[PDB]
Amino acid sequence: VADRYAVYWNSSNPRFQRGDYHIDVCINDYLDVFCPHYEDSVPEDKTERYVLYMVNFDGYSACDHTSKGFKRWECNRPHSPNGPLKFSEKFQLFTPFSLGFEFRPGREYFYISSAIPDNGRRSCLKLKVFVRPTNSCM
Amino acid sequence: KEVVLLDFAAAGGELGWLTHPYGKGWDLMQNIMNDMPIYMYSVCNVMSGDQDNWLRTNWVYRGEAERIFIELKFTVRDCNSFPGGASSCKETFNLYYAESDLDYGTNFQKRLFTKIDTIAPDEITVSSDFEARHVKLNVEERSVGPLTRKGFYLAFQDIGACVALLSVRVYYKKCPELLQGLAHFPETIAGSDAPSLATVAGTCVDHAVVPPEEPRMHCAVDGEWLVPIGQCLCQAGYEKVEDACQACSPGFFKFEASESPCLECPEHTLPSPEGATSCECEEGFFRAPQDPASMPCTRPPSAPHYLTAVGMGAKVELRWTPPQDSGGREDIVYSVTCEQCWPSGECGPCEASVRYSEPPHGLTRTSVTVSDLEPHMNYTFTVEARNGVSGLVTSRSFRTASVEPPKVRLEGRSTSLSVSWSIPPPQQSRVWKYEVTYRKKSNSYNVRRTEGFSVTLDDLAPDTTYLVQVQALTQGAGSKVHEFQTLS
Repeated sequence: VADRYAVYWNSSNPRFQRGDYHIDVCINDYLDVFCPHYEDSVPEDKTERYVLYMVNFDGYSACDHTSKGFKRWECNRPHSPNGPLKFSEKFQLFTPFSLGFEFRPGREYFYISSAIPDNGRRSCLKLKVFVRPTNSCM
Repeated sequence: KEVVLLDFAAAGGELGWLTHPYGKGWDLMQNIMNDMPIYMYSVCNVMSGDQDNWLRTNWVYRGEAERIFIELKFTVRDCNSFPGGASSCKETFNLYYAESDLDYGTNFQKRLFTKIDTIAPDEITVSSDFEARHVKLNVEERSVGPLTRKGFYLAFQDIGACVALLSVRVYYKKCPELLQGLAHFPETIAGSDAPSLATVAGTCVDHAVVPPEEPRMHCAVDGEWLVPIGQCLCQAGYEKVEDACQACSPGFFKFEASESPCLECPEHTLPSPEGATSCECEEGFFRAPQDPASMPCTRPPSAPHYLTAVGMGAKVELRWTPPQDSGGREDIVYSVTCEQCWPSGECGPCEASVRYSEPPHGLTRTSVTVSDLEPHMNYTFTVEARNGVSGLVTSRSFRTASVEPPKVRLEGRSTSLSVSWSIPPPQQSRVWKYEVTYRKKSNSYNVRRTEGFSVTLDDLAPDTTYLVQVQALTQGAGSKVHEFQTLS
């Protein structure tokens, strides 16, 4: 893309229906997660809600955050005002804040989600982020 | 009480503050803490040397705020915990502010801002804090005043530190609406100057009043009411119940504005309605214009229980006693009047020639001497008893009283004295016994008694003067003192 990567986190997105959704980024690039957004004319039953987790492979591969992940974001406002609720992740080297999230070139990172109303925790929506090595990034 | 003007943490990341330079310094980060979604402005350019990053808050309408308090919550990272870590790493950041009449919007000029203070962390975040998920959140508060212009900005300058701003909270202090001393005090703003004591007049709550000092409170800069002056009182018919004034209960009363409760109705009184200043009197009883409403209803007294009118000599002595019934009063006075009657038959008021040993009215004594009386005249004296409530009734309570000795001679003597006497036959029935007293011409005399009209004093000294008196006793009248001498 460019410097910011928009990711629409819903089961209707073809990108997620292929099951291998991944993005190649460089340090200081951004990840913009757009939660599922529905107009007020929806019974909130077909409305999708998710809890997003940052996990490792085995968690990523098994769609399981237990003991292998941090709770990252919560898509719990299917009716937010200014369009879809958005969460952003900056792939920075060093965090300004105690215990912020740091990223390293040449490494892979993983996000999975579990439906709030719960569908079965089977084949979760997932995203792999590949932070390119310094050699690749310009 | 605190009025909030700015609260970052509560805005849910919708504030969108201005950063400078454009898209280089502070960034809006989002994370989860305590299972809650939170936002924060953070910056960590610890490797890039000279840093000068500004985060300016949105324009804050001042309103009535004079001194604002700024509460910052933040974390700062250990400069030692950076693999590289140039000597350009700082562990502080700067707090600025700027007053303004209007919102400059996207305009940002640093040199408009005045530095408030350097912000330093009590707790530094170390590298070990990282694998332990341990957040050391510092809390720092500053204050600036007096604010004078329509509004103001707050600005945060990073000079090369590893910081994240979790919370920004600006507020001013407000002396709370107050109910005290039966008065009401409006919510007022804490002045800006430290030695500020704003005098706030109070308003008497309903049915309350200032009797004779008017209620006043003094608002300090920290929002405390300091020194109370004056008060409102629950006036007549009202008392203090909790924090307000309430009408006196049925069967109670209150006559003045005091800090006392309602007194229950005294004796001989009629049950009172709510908010009574005094209980009405029971039938046949009264109260004086000086009696407290705690005093039972009273009434005029009865007559002086006893009255004696004795004509000892030429004067007449009037001796009486307090009434059997005082009517429940202690302010009893007596007054004496007189009638003349010639036993002629005609009668009339007493002459102006009659005197009293004491002004015949307003008597507190129970006796008076009457002098200068015409002989043989039948005088009738009336002594009246009156108390405080007498002037409130027409009736009178009084008692009346109207005002011959033995003629004695010597029938012979020796040495003894032979004595005889007499009184008109009509009087002879009245006398029970005659009492003969004989003393020697200072504290020792002899007295005998007989129903007859003659006695012989025996065992006397020769050529001696004796004082002899013969009194007529009844169930009385005594003669004059005679001097009889014995033989030689």
